Amino acid sequence: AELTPEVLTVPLNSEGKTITLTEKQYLEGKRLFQYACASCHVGGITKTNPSLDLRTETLALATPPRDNIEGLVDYMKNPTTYDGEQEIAEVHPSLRSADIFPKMRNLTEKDLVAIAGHILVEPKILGDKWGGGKVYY
Amino acid sequence: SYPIFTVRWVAVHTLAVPTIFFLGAIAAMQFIQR
Amino acid sequence: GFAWWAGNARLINLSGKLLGAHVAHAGLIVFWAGAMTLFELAHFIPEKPMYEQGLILIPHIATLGWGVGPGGEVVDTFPFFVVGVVHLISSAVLGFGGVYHAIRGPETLEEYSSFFGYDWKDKNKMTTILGFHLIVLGIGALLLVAKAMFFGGLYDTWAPGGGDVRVITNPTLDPRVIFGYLLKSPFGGEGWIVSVNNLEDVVGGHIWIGLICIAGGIWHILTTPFGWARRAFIWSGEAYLSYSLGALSMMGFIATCFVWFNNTVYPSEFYGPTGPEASQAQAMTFLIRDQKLGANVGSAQGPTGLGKYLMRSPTGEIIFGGETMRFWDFRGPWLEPLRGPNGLDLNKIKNDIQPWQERRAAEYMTHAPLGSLNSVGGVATEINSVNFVSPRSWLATSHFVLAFFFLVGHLWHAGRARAAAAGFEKGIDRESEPVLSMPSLD
Amino acid sequence: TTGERPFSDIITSVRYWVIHSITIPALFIAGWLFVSTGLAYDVFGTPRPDSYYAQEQRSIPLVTDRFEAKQQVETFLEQLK
Amino acid sequence: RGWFDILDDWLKRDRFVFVGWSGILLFPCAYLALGGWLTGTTFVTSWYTHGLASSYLEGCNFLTVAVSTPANSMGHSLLLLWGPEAQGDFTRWCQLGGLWTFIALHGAFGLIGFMLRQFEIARLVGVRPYNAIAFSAPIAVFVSVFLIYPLGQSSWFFAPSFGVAAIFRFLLFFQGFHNWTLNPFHMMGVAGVLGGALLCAIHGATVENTLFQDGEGASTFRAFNPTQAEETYSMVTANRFWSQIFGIAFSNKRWLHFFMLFVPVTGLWMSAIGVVGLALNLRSYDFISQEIRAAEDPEFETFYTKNLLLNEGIRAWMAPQDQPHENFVFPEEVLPRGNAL
Amino acid sequence: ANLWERFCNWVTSTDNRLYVGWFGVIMIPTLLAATICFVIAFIAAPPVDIDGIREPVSGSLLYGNNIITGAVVPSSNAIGLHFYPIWEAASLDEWLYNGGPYQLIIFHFLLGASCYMGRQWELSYRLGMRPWICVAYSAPLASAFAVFLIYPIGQGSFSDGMPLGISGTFNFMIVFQAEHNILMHPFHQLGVAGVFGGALFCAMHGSLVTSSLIRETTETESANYGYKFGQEEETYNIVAAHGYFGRLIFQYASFNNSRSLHFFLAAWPVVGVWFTALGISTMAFNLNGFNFNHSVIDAKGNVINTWADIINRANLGMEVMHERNAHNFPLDLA
Amino acid sequence: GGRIPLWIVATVAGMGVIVIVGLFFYGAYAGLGSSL
Ligand code: CLA
Ligand code: CLA
Ligand code: CLA
Ligand code: CLA
Ligand code: CLA
Ligand SMILES: C=Cc1c(C)c2cc3nc(c4c5[nH]c(cc6nc(cc1[nH]2)C(C)=C6CC)c(C)c5C(=O)[C@@H]4C(=O)OC)[C@@H](CCC(=O)OC/C=C(\C)CCC[C@H](C)CCC[C@H](C)CCCC(C)C)[C@@H]3C
Ligand SMILES: CC1=C(/C=C/C(C)=C/C=C/C(C)=C/C=C/C=C(C)/C=C/C=C(C)/C=C/C2=C(C)CCCC2(C)C)C(C)(C)CCC1
Ligand SMILES: CC1=C(/C=C/C(C)=C/C=C/C(C)=C/C=C/C=C(C)/C=C/C=C(C)/C=C/C2=C(C)CCCC2(C)C)C(C)(C)CCC1
Ligand SMILES: CC1=C(/C=C/C(C)=C/C=C/C(C)=C/C=C/C=C(C)/C=C/C=C(C)/C=C/C2=C(C)CCCC2(C)C)C(C)(C)CCC1
Repeated sequence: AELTPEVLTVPLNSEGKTITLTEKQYLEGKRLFQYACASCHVGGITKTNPSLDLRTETLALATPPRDNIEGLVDYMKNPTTYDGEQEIAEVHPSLRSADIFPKMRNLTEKDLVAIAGHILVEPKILGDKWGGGKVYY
Repeated sequence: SYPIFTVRWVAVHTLAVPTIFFLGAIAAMQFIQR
Repeated sequence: GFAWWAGNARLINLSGKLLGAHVAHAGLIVFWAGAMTLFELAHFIPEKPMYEQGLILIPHIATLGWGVGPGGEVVDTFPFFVVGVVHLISSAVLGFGGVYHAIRGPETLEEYSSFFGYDWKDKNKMTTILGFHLIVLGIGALLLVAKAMFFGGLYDTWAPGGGDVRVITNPTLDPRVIFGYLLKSPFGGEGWIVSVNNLEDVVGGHIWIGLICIAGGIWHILTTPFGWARRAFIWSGEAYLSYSLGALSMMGFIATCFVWFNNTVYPSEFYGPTGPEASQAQAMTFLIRDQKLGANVGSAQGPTGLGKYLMRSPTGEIIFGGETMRFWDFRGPWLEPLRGPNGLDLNKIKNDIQPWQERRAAEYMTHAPLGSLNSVGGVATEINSVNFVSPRSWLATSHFVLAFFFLVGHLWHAGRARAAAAGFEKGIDRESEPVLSMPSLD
Repeated sequence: TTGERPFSDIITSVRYWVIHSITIPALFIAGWLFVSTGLAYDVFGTPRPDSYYAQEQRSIPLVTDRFEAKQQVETFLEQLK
Repeated sequence: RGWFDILDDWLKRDRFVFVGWSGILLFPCAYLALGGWLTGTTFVTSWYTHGLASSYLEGCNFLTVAVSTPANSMGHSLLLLWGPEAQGDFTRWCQLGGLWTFIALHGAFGLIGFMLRQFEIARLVGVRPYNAIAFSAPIAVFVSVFLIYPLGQSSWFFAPSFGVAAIFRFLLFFQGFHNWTLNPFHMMGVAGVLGGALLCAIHGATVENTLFQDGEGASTFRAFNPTQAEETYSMVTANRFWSQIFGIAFSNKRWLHFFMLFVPVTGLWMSAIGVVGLALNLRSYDFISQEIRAAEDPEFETFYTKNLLLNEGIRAWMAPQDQPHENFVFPEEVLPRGNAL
Repeated sequence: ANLWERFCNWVTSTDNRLYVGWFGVIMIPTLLAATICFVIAFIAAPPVDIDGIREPVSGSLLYGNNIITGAVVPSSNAIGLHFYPIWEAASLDEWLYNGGPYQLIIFHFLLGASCYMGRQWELSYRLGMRPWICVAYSAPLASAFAVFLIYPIGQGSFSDGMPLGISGTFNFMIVFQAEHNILMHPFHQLGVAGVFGGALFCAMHGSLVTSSLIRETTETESANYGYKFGQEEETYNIVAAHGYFGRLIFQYASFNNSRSLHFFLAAWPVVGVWFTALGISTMAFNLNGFNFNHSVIDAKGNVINTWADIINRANLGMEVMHERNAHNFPLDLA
Repeated sequence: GGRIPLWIVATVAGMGVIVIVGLFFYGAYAGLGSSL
């Protein structure tokens, strides 16, 4: 098996347009994800709130949908709760809160796409392990 | 007036020779990427 | 007498070559302090907490109040550079003194000068060297007092507002406080001198120790040791090396416990949270999360019948539940706002938790000082991803190992000093075996 | 003490290092090539990073028959063709 | 003076590495066991027998590299290269685990060869053959663990695989499935090994600190002469010391050095017996009295019942990946777990 | 003739069947206290709430244990590292429930054992011996300090110190592996190397000396009677042993100096055990064994499991099951 | 005959191990078996 464009291809938006990442982008996003996100989201879980994960099906049911590049890039700017009703930038890393979350400061806009892409590709590769937890280690 | 090839010669090279070959293969291996 | 592998014991009575060894080794120490810092600074990234970066020396400099402002945010990197360079430069001068005295300078000092030369058994000369070094040590401790009071202060994790650099205007001079630390139990909730939790006590103790050291330094210059001391000790170079090996060993064990428990002179902003702290932060985090969801954390009975979030310590104080019950002695700037006099206050918990406390707890919980030897972060069953081992684990473990081996070194050299002094370190005289002139046991 | 040539005497000898400064790198290179050429994979049957699973496969290709096992891993290998 | 006697001559010549008749068995078999292990650990996978990577070539390091046991489906097949499994194909033979039988059998004949060498050299030199006899303990461990144990099981698959982490896995398996720590034959082994290490250290230390002063130097090593008649340390002072520190001491050097042979050898033999029981799942798994009380009295808890909870966790969590041929599918909800974790 | 000088003479006398000494002055009461308390608790202590969760674990014989399952249970997680003498308890009933005996026993034992090491130095000096046997014993002593004191200090609780019992021991070593992957820790590996090598060299040296005894006896008597206590000649032929062992391997892998040999005998196990004692002492501060979980992945990024991942699966089953009622939140950070 | 001083042989062999084992440790962080 290998890192083919079918796997590197993920939804851009809710409309259904798609985007094909490059290998470089995927590894870029994987690296960036370890830098800014893995301390809480290692393997697609959320250690400070295990009830919410980064599985694609979970992101699909977030309000607004987050199973796509647009929704994830937005979330990294203005993160909300799962039903959309309150902005949680004060307690979640995001560009809007890079003052309090200094790691987010040097994240450019393409960095955000590579992070979002990593998140959407990894479940296609790792399967249930992505966001499944220790049961699947 | 020493012998060159001995039983000793042979046990040494029985080990030393493939050790190096092996070290070369394991060296090449550090540059394999997925 | 000595083989190549004990060859440094050839310098015992060669005072000039042995000075060379000491000063050249002092060079190695300054070199590493300088080189390591420059390595750390060259690899430092300010956006990232220091404790995600493998830093052990930059944290020591920040603590002195250089390079940082409120929150521990790094403002200026040049103080770090300066510290590196000057240590690195200085080591060439100590290197130079070292190699000269070891190779070219007089093998023995006592003929070039009756001041620098010494005999190990000259109890007067030895106590005088002691005194000079005590005074030096004394000055050194005041240097820290001076910084704190007259040159910019020290970083204060307890500063109102998230921590900041503060000048200490009222050092604690009361000896009931300073010395009270030295009589507290080393056990939990007491912690002997490891529990010092404010910079006033830190600065005041250094006033005392500087004074005491200067005083004792003068003492030992003017006196020779008294008879009860002359008869209780072995007077030789190896014997004195043994005495200091023991002291270093003890200090090393203390340091281990200091960096593991204390979040005042090792602020968590720089060093990462302590074990206890991280464990408290986890209970805080889910307490926060669950109460936002509607849970009544005060009234929530857990599996065992003990409160799921909140319970009582053995002396009644309200504390975090779960296994962290063992950590209720923890105090930290992010937690104390919640403490009333019965312990954690249910009403402050319901009403007064702030985003910054939430954030700090989430961060410390996910930066607990657990990791693998190859720096995979988290519990030992965790998968690869997070490259991280807390500075506190690196400093705790390294110094336990050294403290231990210096204790072995103490026993090795103390035992040997005794036997060389009594004259049987090389074995039993066959013609006069002590046991053979002793009566049989039975 | 048994009549072979002392080891210390051999490895400081000029003649020794004249041969072995060739024979050691040649063997080190031989081994390199064994790997860099891919021959080691084929000799031993060791999977390459792209040929543990077929693309959409997560079944291990686990041998399950004693006397048909040769035909089994042969089948799994074609499920990569 | 026939050919047999001429060859005996040549085999038994005093040379840097003595050959002997036993060298004919030892040397090929020892070299092939070791070659097979270095060969497999460098190049050969465990993908088809185990679903594991196991060689440097695959990305494994020194701790995780192993020569893994054959697939369970191979039963206790010899897995001869020319046999009906690999039908002469060296590549398939590697992929089916043939190197494991190779290593184990050539290793077995090498240990025999090695102990034959101990007998051979001791006869030629004129010493008693107690070092050979001692070596019987490592043979017993080897056969019982690598041969007998899997022969009582379903396949070689369940023998130890030749590797650092693979052996660690073997240890943990024996805790979770056999509760091997509870077994008095392992305990007697533990006391033999630990007792051995103790004796080793305590005897070395005593000699070095009851030395006679025979040279002028601070380095006491120089003052021994291999041909000296005299004891180089005082047994008398050693004996008084240990009698006063510990109450009893050795007084007989011969007993002492025999006891040093006896303790670790016996320890190993005892553990071999217990592994032989485990060949049959004949375990010291439980205490019946404890289970009966605990079934009836849910406030009754001991370290004995705590540890079985951990074995239950081990079995359920490791079985599906550790025995892939069984196709164990354990849905999340059947996995035993304590609270929260 | 003065009273105190006569007392000092008796304390340090080489004529006492058992040496006392100044270290003896502390060791004897501390070890009596620890031995007496332990013996009573093993037989009769009631159950102890080791984990602070009001789930007492029965450790003594009269409460349904045997020799294999009984233990003096560690003190309550509720106490942590707090000192818990008897007189800090409302009553012995409280002290027993919360596991007071453990602390009493381990503190007296570690003192008494520390003084045992010192006592080894002291008699060595009174007898004109070289001094370092006590250094050999520092290795087991360090080990005991690791599991009774150091590991508790870093984890924050004596409830995680090693139980004083056979199955409690096993419990401690299974949990240690779940939480620290000690098998994959180099310092534990050096321990095994030091313990296995120790046993090997015990056998080797015993078998080689035994092999080369000089005939002094007949076939109808123990060979041991060929040595008489305090005889001045050696009782085996070390050149014969060298000649056999050097030929078993090769000449230069065999010792011909009995001093270097016996120092090698001493150092190998001592150092291995120093390291394994240090392993425990540093896993106390959670610098754990190597972690290669998911270290090997394929071209697509599938995880290719190794033996490390199998180890992990076992560790996970230990993790999730141990102290099954004690954890309310998802990470077991100590 | 005995030309190369033994101490030179030892240092060069010495640094040759250092070098090769350094490569193996570097390989733990790069390529296969690196977690990446
Ligand atoms: C911190 C480490 C340290 C230090 C400072 C010393 C220092 C010393 N040793 Mg010890 N030694 C050490 C470690 C150390 N040793 C170790 C680890 C071993 C075990 C292998 C030994 C074994 C040993 C033996 C066997 C003997 C000594 C002796 C000596 C003394 C004289 C050596 C001499 O004449 O050199 C001669 C060497 C040279 C001329 C070679 C050049 C050495 C220079 C210093 C290299 C420095 C290079 C540096 C990069 C340049 C910087 C220059 C700049 C600062 C200007 C000297 C005080 C000797 C002694 O006691 O004499 C009575 C002796 O017999 N040592
Ligand atoms: C503690 C370390 C130490 C000690 C005890 C000695 C002792 C000695 N040295 Mg050595 N030396 C040292 C360090 C030391 N030196 C260093 C670091 C260097 C390199 C700079 C040298 C370079 C050196 C040379 C080149 C020579 C000696 C010589 C001598 C002897 C005569 C010195 C004399 O009369 O000076 C008398 C007093 C002075 C020179 C006053 C100097 C004032 C100093 C520099 C100020 C001290 C400030 C402070 C303590 C240092 C810290 C600053 C830093 C933290 C920023 C004497 C035995 C001589 C000798 O034996 O020749 C045969 C000789 O020629 N030394
Ligand atoms: C490096 C530091 C150092 C060293 C090595 C020495 C060394 C010495 N001192 Mg000096 N001393 C020092 C610093 C030092 N001193 C300072 C700073 C002062 C000023 C306060 C003094 C004041 C001083 C006086 C007034 C005297 C000495 C004397 C002596 C000699 C006897 C030492 C002795 O028997 O102590 C052994 C100590 C004891 C037997 C009793 C100590 C009991 C304490 C409580 C033990 C605590 C240990 C515990 C584990 C740690 C916890 C601490 C506790 C408070 C909680 C010896 C040469 C004597 C001498 O002959 O002078 C000429 C003497 O009369 N010293
Ligand atoms: C201030 C510290 C100090 C000082 C000044 C001394 C001084 C001395 N010791 Mg003591 N010793 C100490 C600490 C100290 N020791 C400690 C902490 C221990 C505990 C292990 C000992 C144990 C000890 C023993 C057992 C003996 C001495 C001896 C000696 C004498 C000669 C030693 C020698 O030449 O070493 C030469 C140096 C070497 C042979 C090299 C050793 C290197 C170590 C073992 C390896 C460390 C490697 C490193 C951590 C990782 C490698 C990384 C890689 C990339 C390079 C000398 C008087 C000897 C003695 O009594 O004579 C009087 C002796 O027999 N020492
Ligand atoms: C000398 C020691 C020695 C020993 C004891 C063994 C033992 C073994 N090897 Mg190993 N082997 C050796 C040397 C040795 N080997 C050498 C030097 C090589 C390099 C080529 C190998 C390569 C090797 C491989 C590649 C394999 C083995 C295997 C085996 C096993 C099966 C052997 C078998 O069934 O034999 C059967 C044959 C005999 C027992 C010979 C009996 C002699 C008969 C009675 C005489 C017949 C003479 C004939 C009738 C006269 C002429 C007839 C006419 C045509 C003219 C066994 C454990 C296999 C294994 O481990 O599988 C897991 C395997 O695959 N060996
Ligand atoms: C893991 C522990 C362990 C090892 C590695 C070990 C090793 C050894 N012991 C020997 C001897 C002894 N061992 C003895 C007692 C003991 N030995 C013990 C434990 C061990 N002994 C214990 C605890 C005791 C106490 C009773 C005695 C009394 C002797 C000796 O007389 C002898 C000696 O000379 O010691 C100095 C040597 C036999 C050499 C040989 O047969 O050459 C020939 C090599 C052959 C035949 C190849 C065997 C192939 C093996 C069995 C299978 C393959 C192994 C792989 C290649 C490597 C696997 C590595 C992974 C598992 C990690 C060898 C150095
Ligand atoms: C005696 C002896 C010994 C020892 C030795 C020693 C220990 C030495 C020392 C030495 C030393 C201790 C050295 C030092 C050096 C120093 C130097 C020489 C420095 C340099 C620096 C510089 C020049 C700088 C530069 C810079 C700057 C300024 C800035 C930043 C960057 C840089 C870095 C570039 C031995 C063991 C061998 C042996 C025997 C004898
Ligand atoms: C700074 C500081 C502080 C303070 C501190 C101090 C001030 C300290 C002190 C300390 C001290 C004050 C110490 C001391 C010590 C002591 C010791 C350590 C001793 C020892 C002893 C010995 C060792 C002895 C011995 C002997 C005997 C017993 C008998 C006879 C013989 C002899 C002599 C040998 C505080 C915390 C506040 C805070 C922070 C900072
Ligand atoms: C199986 C088989 C066979 C055989 C094989 C062989 C015989 C092999 C060999 C092989 C070999 C014979 C190999 C070797 C190699 C080795 C190696 C690969 C080594 C490595 C080393 C190392 C890396 C080390 C290092 C180090 C360290 C780390 C530390 C200490 C020091 C030293 C330097 C040691 C045949 C053909 C019959 C066919 C059938 C199959």
